Amino acid sequence: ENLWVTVYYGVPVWKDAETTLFCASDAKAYETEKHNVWATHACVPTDPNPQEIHLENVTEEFNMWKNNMVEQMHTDIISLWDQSLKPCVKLTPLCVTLQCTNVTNNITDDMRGELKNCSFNMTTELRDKKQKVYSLFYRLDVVQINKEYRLINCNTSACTQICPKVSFEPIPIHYCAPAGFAILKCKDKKFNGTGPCKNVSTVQCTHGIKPVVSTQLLLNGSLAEEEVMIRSENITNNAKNIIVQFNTPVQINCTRPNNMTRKSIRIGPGQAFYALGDIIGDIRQPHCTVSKATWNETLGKVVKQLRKHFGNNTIIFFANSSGGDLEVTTHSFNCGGEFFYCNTSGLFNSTWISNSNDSITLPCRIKQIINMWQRVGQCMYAPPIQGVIRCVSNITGLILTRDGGSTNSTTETFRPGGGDMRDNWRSELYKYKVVKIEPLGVAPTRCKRRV
Amino acid sequence: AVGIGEVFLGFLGAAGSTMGAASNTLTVQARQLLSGIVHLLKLGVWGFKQLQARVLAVERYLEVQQLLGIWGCSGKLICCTNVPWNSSWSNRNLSEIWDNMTWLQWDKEIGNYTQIIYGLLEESQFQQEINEQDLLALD
Amino acid sequence: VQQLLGIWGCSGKLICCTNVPWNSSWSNRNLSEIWDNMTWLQWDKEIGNYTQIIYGLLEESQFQQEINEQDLLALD
Amino acid sequence: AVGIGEVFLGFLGAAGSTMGAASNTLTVQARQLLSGIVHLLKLGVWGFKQLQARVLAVERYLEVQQLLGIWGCSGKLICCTNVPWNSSWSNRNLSEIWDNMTWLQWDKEIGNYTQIIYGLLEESQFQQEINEQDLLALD
Amino acid sequence: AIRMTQSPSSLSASVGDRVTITCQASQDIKKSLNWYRQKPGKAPELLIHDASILQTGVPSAFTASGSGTHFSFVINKLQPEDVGTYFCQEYENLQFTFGPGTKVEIKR
Amino acid sequence: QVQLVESGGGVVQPGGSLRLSCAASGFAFKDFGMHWVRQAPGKGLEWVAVIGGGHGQHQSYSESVKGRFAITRDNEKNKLYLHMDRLRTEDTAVYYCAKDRLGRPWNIGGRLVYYYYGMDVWGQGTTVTVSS
Ligand SMILES: *[C@@H]1O[C@H](CO)[C@@H](O[C@@H]2O[C@H](CO)[C@@H](O[C@@H]3O[C@H](CO[C@H]4O[C@H](CO)[C@@H](O)[C@H](O)[C@@H]4O)[C@@H](O)[C@H](O[C@H]4O[C@H](CO)[C@@H](O)[C@H](O)[C@@H]4O[C@H]4O[C@H](CO)[C@@H](O)[C@H](O)[C@@H]4O)[C@@H]3O)[C@H](O)[C@H]2NC(C)=O)[C@H](O)[C@H]1NC(C)=O
Ligand SMILES: *[C@@H]1O[C@H](CO)[C@@H](O[C@@H]2O[C@H](CO)[C@@H](O[C@@H]3O[C@H](CO[C@H]4O[C@H](CO)[C@@H](O)[C@H](O)[C@@H]4O)[C@@H](O)[C@H](O[C@H]4O[C@H](CO)[C@@H](O)[C@H](O)[C@@H]4O)[C@@H]3O)[C@H](O)[C@H]2NC(C)=O)[C@H](O)[C@H]1NC(C)=O
Ligand SMILES: *[C@@H]1O[C@H](CO)[C@@H](O[C@@H]2O[C@H](CO)[C@@H](O[C@@H]3O[C@H](CO[C@H]4O[C@H](CO)[C@@H](O)[C@H](O)[C@@H]4O)[C@@H](O)[C@H](O[C@H]4O[C@H](CO)[C@@H](O)[C@H](O)[C@@H]4O)[C@@H]3O)[C@H](O)[C@H]2NC(C)=O)[C@H](O)[C@H]1NC(C)=O
Ligand SMILES: *[C@@H]1O[C@H](CO)[C@@H](O[C@@H]2O[C@H](CO)[C@@H](O[C@@H]3O[C@H](CO[C@H]4O[C@H](CO)[C@@H](O)[C@H](O)[C@@H]4O)[C@@H](O)[C@H](O[C@H]4O[C@H](CO)[C@@H](O)[C@H](O)[C@@H]4O)[C@@H]3O)[C@H](O)[C@H]2NC(C)=O)[C@H](O)[C@H]1NC(C)=O
Ligand SMILES: *[C@@H]1O[C@H](CO)[C@@H](O[C@@H]2O[C@H](CO)[C@@H](O[C@@H]3O[C@H](CO)[C@@H](O)[C@H](O)[C@@H]3O)[C@H](O)[C@H]2NC(C)=O)[C@H](O)[C@H]1NC(C)=O
Ligand SMILES: *[C@@H]1O[C@H](CO)[C@@H](O[C@@H]2O[C@H](CO)[C@@H](O[C@@H]3O[C@H](CO)[C@@H](O)[C@H](O)[C@@H]3O)[C@H](O)[C@H]2NC(C)=O)[C@H](O)[C@H]1NC(C)=O
Ligand SMILES: *[C@@H]1O[C@H](CO)[C@@H](O[C@@H]2O[C@H](CO)[C@@H](O)[C@H](O)[C@H]2NC(C)=O)[C@H](O)[C@H]1NC(C)=O
Ligand SMILES: *[C@@H]1O[C@H](CO)[C@@H](O[C@@H]2O[C@H](CO)[C@@H](O)[C@H](O)[C@H]2NC(C)=O)[C@H](O)[C@H]1NC(C)=O
Ligand SMILES: *[C@@H]1O[C@H](CO)[C@@H](O[C@@H]2O[C@H](CO)[C@@H](O)[C@H](O)[C@H]2NC(C)=O)[C@H](O)[C@H]1NC(C)=O
Ligand SMILES: *[C@@H]1O[C@H](CO)[C@@H](O[C@@H]2O[C@H](CO)[C@@H](O)[C@H](O)[C@H]2NC(C)=O)[C@H](O)[C@H]1NC(C)=O
Ligand SMILES: *[C@@H]1O[C@H](CO)[C@@H](O[C@@H]2O[C@H](CO)[C@@H](O)[C@H](O)[C@H]2NC(C)=O)[C@H](O)[C@H]1NC(C)=O
Ligand SMILES: *[C@@H]1O[C@H](CO)[C@@H](O[C@@H]2O[C@H](CO)[C@@H](O)[C@H](O)[C@H]2NC(C)=O)[C@H](O)[C@H]1NC(C)=O
Ligand SMILES: *[C@@H]1O[C@H](CO)[C@@H](O[C@@H]2O[C@H](CO)[C@@H](O)[C@H](O)[C@H]2NC(C)=O)[C@H](O)[C@H]1NC(C)=O
Ligand SMILES: *[C@@H]1O[C@H](CO)[C@@H](O[C@@H]2O[C@H](CO)[C@@H](O)[C@H](O)[C@H]2NC(C)=O)[C@H](O)[C@H]1NC(C)=O
Ligand SMILES: *[C@@H]1O[C@H](CO)[C@@H](O[C@@H]2O[C@H](CO)[C@@H](O)[C@H](O)[C@H]2NC(C)=O)[C@H](O)[C@H]1NC(C)=O
Ligand SMILES: *[C@@H]1O[C@H](CO)[C@@H](O[C@@H]2O[C@H](CO)[C@@H](O)[C@H](O)[C@H]2NC(C)=O)[C@H](O)[C@H]1NC(C)=O
Ligand SMILES: *[C@@H]1O[C@H](CO)[C@@H](O)[C@H](O)[C@H]1NC(C)=O
Repeated sequence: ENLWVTVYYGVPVWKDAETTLFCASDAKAYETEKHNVWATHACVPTDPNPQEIHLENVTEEFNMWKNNMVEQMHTDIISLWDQSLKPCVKLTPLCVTLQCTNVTNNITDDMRGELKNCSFNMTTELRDKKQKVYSLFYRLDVVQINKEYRLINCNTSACTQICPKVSFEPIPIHYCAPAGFAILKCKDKKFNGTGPCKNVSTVQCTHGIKPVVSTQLLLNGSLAEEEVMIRSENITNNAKNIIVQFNTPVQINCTRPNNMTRKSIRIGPGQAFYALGDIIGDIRQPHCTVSKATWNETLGKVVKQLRKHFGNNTIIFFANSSGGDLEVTTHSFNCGGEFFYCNTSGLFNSTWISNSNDSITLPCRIKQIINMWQRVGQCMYAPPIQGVIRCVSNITGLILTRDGGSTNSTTETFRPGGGDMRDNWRSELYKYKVVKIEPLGVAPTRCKRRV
Repeated sequence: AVGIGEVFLGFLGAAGSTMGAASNTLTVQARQLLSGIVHLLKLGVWGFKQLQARVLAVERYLEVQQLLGIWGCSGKLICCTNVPWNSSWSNRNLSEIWDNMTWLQWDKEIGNYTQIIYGLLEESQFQQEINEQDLLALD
Repeated sequence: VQQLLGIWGCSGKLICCTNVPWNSSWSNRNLSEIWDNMTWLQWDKEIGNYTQIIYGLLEESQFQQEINEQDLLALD
Repeated sequence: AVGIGEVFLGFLGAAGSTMGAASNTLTVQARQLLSGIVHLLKLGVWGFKQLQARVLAVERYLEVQQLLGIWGCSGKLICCTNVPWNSSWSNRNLSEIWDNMTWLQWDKEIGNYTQIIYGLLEESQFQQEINEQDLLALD
Repeated sequence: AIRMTQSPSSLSASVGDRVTITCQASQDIKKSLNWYRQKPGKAPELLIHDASILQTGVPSAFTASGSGTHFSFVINKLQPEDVGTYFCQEYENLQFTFGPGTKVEIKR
Repeated sequence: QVQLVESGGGVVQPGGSLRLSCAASGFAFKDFGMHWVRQAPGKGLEWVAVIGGGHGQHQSYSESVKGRFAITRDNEKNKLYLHMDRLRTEDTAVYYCAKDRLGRPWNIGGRLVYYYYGMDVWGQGTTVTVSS
């Protein structure tokens, strides 16, 4: 028979693509008026009733390890933090000689030498006058020059003090696609991050993603619906990190019990430096606590899921971190504005062979000079928070690394890992992909154009 | 017994539907290509990026419309042509294509001949314009 | 705006006639009143409630016109 | 003996060709007007300048298309009209223009009457729309 | 909305005689009928769909005829493995109303 | 063959809740709609609820159970779930799950429509009982 080309405009066809998504937030942040970086510089109001269309018959290939959404989110968060820090105070004058003594006023043995009482000369609002002041500095934030100390950052760069009016608390962020692009979502319960998905949908915006910055433990994230999920770009390659998603959260209570006082020191015209004035009461180690039974059950489930890839009879070892700097060797996070680094050796100290409120306690240290994003030369100073700090969070996942193993295959040991925040974003964006619409189609019909 | 969906399919709702049935919801995709799914940026990296994306979207939409006009199919969602179908591109009969295939499958099948078809459409439209001018100059 | 006009089958035209009949519910004024005693601002105020209904009807009519065109001319 | 060029003329390749022959390569110039000759800018003076240029190009292209539509010639590379030619604009016979002249020479010759012709095209198209409405209202 | 009645309530028939069950609908369905058999203390089976077509996997020992509002189920020779509750169902609307059921037994 | 096994039926007090699960095998679960049918003790069959095929975007419930019953599928699990909530004395019965001859979602005129043509294959039975 006679067939002719026919053109269709607006056909449902798409290809894998990369683009620039935009971000949306709920009105609640606008009602806080605490100047959240995301709601202030990047995001717009969220749609009251987001649209989700379920694509019947559609099976789509996903790969969470080659998703540009993660890269865009990493770049966006870094840029927003830098932008929020631009108008803040630069602590150049703070790079001076410090005369430091111990703080032995009712301290515990574990907190001996952790805090230092440092006196120094500082500039005033008058360029021709100097003021002798004192402050308390954490042992990690100072280094001995030769009783003489200097700030750790003084030989690398000057730190920018965080503006107390700016809030970095994670508020949910939705990523939304512009014209000509779509976001596809995999709703399979046992989707491992790579391969086909048979239950696909298209969404205007992603679900509320909280950009939580943490290491060795994913906090306040999404949970698996059926069972614990193990995800890795290549499980057999020990050099690739493993992302573990829990089906039930694990409560973690972190606290700084020391009652701290914030003191303002005028270092220039309109320039104030917020230091630690004094400690009211005794000095105790900040610490985190998790239930022993819940952690043991979660580790058992994780081991059960790992044995599907590493053998039903292989011995599984959970050991602490190998080495590196404080950020990677410790569970690092932000509690009420203070930067905690906690020792997780008590969490990964187990053996499994394939055969009640003890409340595991993790000691923690606190830092004020912060190097984020694994960068160098852009240090940030965190002003102290007045009072006693307590936060409660949910461990929803882990980042793990496997040792080489020597190919013996008899045993496998896993250690907490992290550092690169891109894995944290992948833990939430694994189910999303971006596609570009191709609206033009050509097909045969019996329709023929007039002459 | 007939069960009825609450609302029309929506954006990409016919991606898994047959090519014949998907023709009833081309307008939604066409609209999305320009306006997205149915305030002011600030100077900065983020705002500049968004403005670049919007300009790119406008350019892409205009490129598609330019192609349609060049084929003589401007202002139409379904446009018939004078270009005969070559069985080399595909030998499937009409029933298979329009009742047992999706547009994604069809694109996978005939993705190799798309540019050839586009060029043929261009030539046919140009010849149509020339012949129109000559035939109607004879008037 | 141009996309809407094209979707209605009225691309490249300042005045475009359609196949959608007028519903007296939208307005019962006779032609003389509208076209010799009314302004476009007044008309917009009067029929602003039914604008989206009319737009949807135009969309449906144009789509049906395209489908019927294809079928009728495939018979050729 | 016939020598043949490797490829079709290309962008502006017919600038020196006769007006009749140049009609075969209008599409290339039309495409270039929008997309240029067949990634992301960074915030700064340079990127801002480039984005301004791209927006200006889009506006210019849309202005041309708006003019064509206003003349009733949307979606066409060659459009015939109802406006008679005035010998005052040019008295050259058809053979001279379409076999012995280039478009650049023609533009130089009739550059003074271009706006007059544009206005006449506008009026003719508007009258055509009005007469169409009345004639077909009689139906 | 659509009321479905089977008559008679029960039937006692000899081995090898015609058995007829009448099905009455308040509103016309005219093609949407299913004839089910639920043997005593067992799951139901589907015999005829559309009131005229036998279901695959069953011998041609049952017939159905009807339209509009009236339908009829006809049984071939009443073999011993035939006793069961015969149900007359409609699928013209989203309620899938069932019939009260008809009890068929052999002479005894 | 096309086999349906039903489970999850026990005993629950009035005003409570119960979940019934049906496992399907021998056929494409996603390609057919499914019905929940109830046989009251000594009474006739009574249709309860139906869910369309595929993603199960359509659900229809009997007026007797409307507002307190919910039907659900799991195509990966090949499981059909009924969420009996706010039970009453009359809900005690034998509940069957049956495969519809059709019910696959269809695109007709740009709309999602489901054609249900009855029940071709039934399960074997699962009894629920309410007492107090
Ligand atoms: C995982 O998710 C959990 C829960 O989502 C989250 O825990 C939450 O953490 C946030 C921040 O750490 C908590 O919010 C703070 O809560 C304290 C405690 O106040 C309680 O009581 C008041 C009484 O009205 C309630 O309104 C309040 O909601 C709490 O229930 C507040 O004091 C905090 O507000 C102060 O700090 C804010 C930020 O600085 C200021 O914007 C605000 O105006 C308040 O100012 C105070 O501090 C200033 C210095 O910072 C000082 O200058 C002022 O004068 C004033 O003293 C804040 O609202 C929230 O309660 C937690 N929720 C739960 C359930 O625990 C985890 O943190 C999260 N995990 C991670 C890793 O992110
Ligand atoms: C970090 O390091 C800084 C500096 O070394 C410490 O600051 C010092 O704290 C001590 C103890 O509080 C201060 O000494 C005390 O000052 C009290 C306040 O009096 C002021 O006014 C009087 C009268 O003009 C002055 O003589 C005096 O110098 C102060 O300027 C005095 O009342 C105290 O003496 C009286 O009370 C005590 C306690 O009851 C009695 O034992 C005495 O006999 C007397 O009756 C005492 O002199 C000192 O001045 C502070 N220095 C500065 C520069 O501020 C921080 O405490 C330290 N922090 C930590 C955590 O280690
Ligand atoms: C996920 O991660 C796993 C683990 O890293 C990868 O598996 C590795 O794959 C590589 C490449 O195929 C393997 O290396 C190759 O091994 C071949 C088999 O030889 C075995 O025995 C010899 C004995 O001497 C060992 O040296 C060797 O490592 C193997 O154990 C070799 O024949 C190959 O040699 C050839 O290729 C190399 C590389 O190009 C050349 O340099 C050589 O000259 C030669 O031409 C090669 O060495 C590796 O052994 C695998 N490891 C394990 C533990 O299985 C997966 O590939 C990865 N998956 C994805 C998708 O990336
Ligand atoms: C997901 O994937 C499934 C599987 O492919 C799709 O299911 C198909 O859905 C289409 C409708 O979208 C079905 O087609 C329709 O068939 C109706 C009748 O078909 C019967 O009768 C014909 C007679 O020739 C037989 O050939 C056929 O086998 C059936 O027995 C038509 O009535 C429908 O409309 C047609 O007729 C009307 C007039 O009545 C015209 O106006 C229409 O333009 C059209 O010509 C329609 O053609 C198709 O049968 C289904 N296939 C299967 C295997 O079930 C889903 O659609 C797809 N999408 C979704 C969202 O699930
Ligand atoms: C803040 O600045 C003041 C003034 O610069 C510092 O005090 C000064 O300290 C120096 C060094 O200790 C003193 O010089 C030394 O004096 C001793 C006698 O005490 C002498 O033996 C040494 O040879 C040397 O000359 C200087 O006199 C002193 N000036 C004062 C007190 O006015 C002070 O140390 C600074 N504070 C900090 C925390 O650095
Ligand atoms: C990791 O796990 C190991 C094994 O559970 C821990 O080592 C064990 O720690 C307990 C508690 O300190 C030891 O018990 C103690 O023994 C001493 C000596 O007999 C006794 O005096 C104490 O009262 C207590 O009973 C146990 O011996 C010890 N075992 C080994 C092999 O070292 C280890 O501490 C854990 N690490 C972390 C960081 O939690
Ligand atoms: C001041 O603090 C420093 C740092 O903690 C102390 O130095 C340590 O003191 C202990 C106790 O004598 C020694 O065992 C260590 O070897 C010292 N060095 C380190 C690196 O810990 C110092 O003793 C403290 N002095 C006073 C008076 O409190
Ligand atoms: C940590 O997890 C617990 C348990 O999932 C959360 O507590 C529940 O929060 C949901 C919020 O919708 C409530 O509906 C539940 O009633 C809460 N309790 C239980 C037992 O589920 C808690 O909110 C989580 N905390 C954070 C910070 O995410
Ligand atoms: C995630 O699941 C996919 C399949 O759904 C896995 O990919 C398969 O891996 C096996 C080896 O285990 C290969 O034999 C297959 O050819 C792969 N198929 C596809 C489509 O990828 C993938 O390995 C899984 N990833 C994990 C468990 O990390
Ligand atoms: C931390 O220290 C401050 C200051 O010492 C405490 O504030 C006092 O609170 C009590 C009531 O608990 C009041 O009677 C005092 O007037 C307050 N003094 C101030 C504000 O200077 C605060 O309560 C302490 N917090 C904790 C948890 O111990
Ligand atoms: C973390 O803190 C919460 C409170 O913020 C603790 O929850 C309390 O747990 C005790 C003991 O089980 C109960 O008596 C309280 O009623 C709980 N209060 C609540 C839930 O608000 C929780 O136990 C802590 N977890 C630890 C220390 O591991
Ligand atoms: C975290 O805690 C563990 C145990 O509580 C500490 O382990 C000790 O580490 C020292 C220093 O290398 C070793 O000599 C001891 O063998 C360890 N003791 C125990 C109890 O195992 C570990 O030091 C802590 N991490 C850091 C860096 O402070
Ligand atoms: C359909 O397409 C094929 C190409 O796939 C055309 O066949 C070509 O014809 C040209 C012109 O004669 C030859 O130069 C090529 O060598 C041919 N290639 C092949 C693979 O056959 C065919 O002519 C087209 N059909 C029609 C009707 O034009
Ligand atoms: C003119 O518009 C009215 C609505 O204002 C149409 O009347 C509706 O018709 C539909 C379809 O029968 C009913 O469901 C509505 O209840 C009616 N509403 C009202 C207010 O009457 C009317 O049909 C339209 N006229 C034409 C010719 O279509
Ligand atoms: C061709 O153009 C000329 C103008 O160059 C037209 O002549 C003008 O006609 C108007 C109307 O009568 C007069 O007001 C002008 O004075 C005339 N100018 C000149 C220079 O003659 C002429 O009418 C046009 N030809 C046609 C057929 O309309
Ligand atoms: C695909 O996943 C969605 C989301 O879970 C399934 O639809 C959900 O079904 C469960 C149980 O009925 C509930 O969460 C909601 O009723 C549904 N949610 C939404 C947003 O529709 C859907 O059934 C799945 N499709 C399959 C498995 O084919
Ligand atoms: C891990 O534990 C060992 C043994 O207790 C200890 O020597 C090592 O320092 C620990 N590593 C970290 C990073 O805490």
